Amino acid sequence: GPKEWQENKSWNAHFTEHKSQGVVVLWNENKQQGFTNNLKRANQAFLPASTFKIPNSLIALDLGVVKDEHQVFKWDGQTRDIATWNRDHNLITAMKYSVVPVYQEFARQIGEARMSKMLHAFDYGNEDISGNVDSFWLDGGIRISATEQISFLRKLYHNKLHVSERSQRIVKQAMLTEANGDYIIRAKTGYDTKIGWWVGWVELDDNVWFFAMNMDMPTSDGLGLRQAITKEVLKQEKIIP
Amino acid sequence: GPKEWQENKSWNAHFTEHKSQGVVVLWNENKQQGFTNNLKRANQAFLPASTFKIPNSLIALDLGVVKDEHQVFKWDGQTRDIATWNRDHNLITAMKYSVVPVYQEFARQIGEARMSKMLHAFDYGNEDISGNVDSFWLDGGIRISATEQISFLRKLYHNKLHVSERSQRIVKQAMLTEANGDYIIRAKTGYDTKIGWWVGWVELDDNVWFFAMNMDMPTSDGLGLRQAITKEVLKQEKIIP
Ligand SMILES: [Cl-]
Repeated sequence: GPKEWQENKSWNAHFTEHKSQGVVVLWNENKQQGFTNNLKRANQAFLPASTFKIPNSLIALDLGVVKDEHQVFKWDGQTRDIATWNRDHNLITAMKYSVVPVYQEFARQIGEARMSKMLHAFDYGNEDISGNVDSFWLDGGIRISATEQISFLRKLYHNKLHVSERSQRIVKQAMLTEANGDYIIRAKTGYDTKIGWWVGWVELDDNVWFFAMNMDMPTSDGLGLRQAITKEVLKQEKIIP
Repeated sequence: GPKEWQENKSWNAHFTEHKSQGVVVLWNENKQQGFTNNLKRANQAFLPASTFKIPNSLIALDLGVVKDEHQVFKWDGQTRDIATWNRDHNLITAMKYSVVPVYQEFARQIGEARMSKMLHAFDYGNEDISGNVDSFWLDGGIRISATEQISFLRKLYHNKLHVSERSQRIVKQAMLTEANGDYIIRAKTGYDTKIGWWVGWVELDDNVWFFAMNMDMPTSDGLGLRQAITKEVLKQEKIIP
């Protein structure tokens, strides 16, 4: 009979088209079935990089470190290399522009003891916060696979994580990336200088498709391939037009 | 001193371009200033038509008539003229397709006493539910102006209405219409066979512009002008590209 996970290697064409290597993982919520071009890489655990902004946001909201999605976190006045980081931000814009320094301040306020306890409650990856509490997701010991990202995102979608419903609703709002009459995408990018991520889901009228992709990213010039390759898979599968 | 409200008649060109007549009202939240092509019509009261799906959804959620945005309202099996109504719906899709029969059922469950009490608590328009409990917003006594729509929507945006924060967040989610890297639109269309409405807001990185427009709508052929004319005003004012 049918399997929980199927391999579709035809999606490899979308990686080889760009001389790139990686994995796309899809989960059809109605059918309770998953699909990927590479089951082994789908289960390989990597640093989450800025995809960690999802759980970090949830913890900061639930503890009151972030009061709501409108609270302003003033620029600290240090000019950094990414121009969009050199301004005031709220939770919405800090997630949109992947503003590391804002989330580093959240993490310090959360603190190591509460961060570790909450990642255990979330069943998040290897739950390991070794390194600094304000950088472990960029250069520390935490590791999560694409299928683990799907599992976490499905709990978030269903308000099943061990934080308040309010915190989960706010973070799902902050994840909003694209919407039109055909679909809604809620997602988060990540990049660690070695691999790039895009994780999230596509809401349709009568189904949800969760996705998690990562790919080798030797330079930042290819960052747009995260979304472009994912969308080629979504188009091939008739999920988006 | 500066003016809270200013008239810009140059926007009339966008109405005359289509041989149409109406009003667009904009509110700049950061500046606390409003703009319209027609101050008189901005403050005249009309049937809300399907824009009433905003308060109707809030009331149904807060009273528990609708449990959440996933609860399914099964099609009653009556084939209606609008094909998208002839299927099962949830709150998200019922708002997207303006599914009148679903909201008529909500209104009957809410009932006259609680509907009247909640519109009073909302300061919604003339607060008058005279007519049929399941059609007064289409052919009964309720009336609201475009400026009153803005005031109501501002309260919703700030979670200041007299229902739970949860109900307000769910309805704001259901209002999602369009999103990209430049803006997010949360809005609701309306149409009563005589007047057309579009009301909602545009979220930018550092500001939000509320809008409410209505226009004479003698035929359904021109329904797309509600968004088209509004977007021409938004583009003229450099709110969207
Ligand atoms: Cl949303």
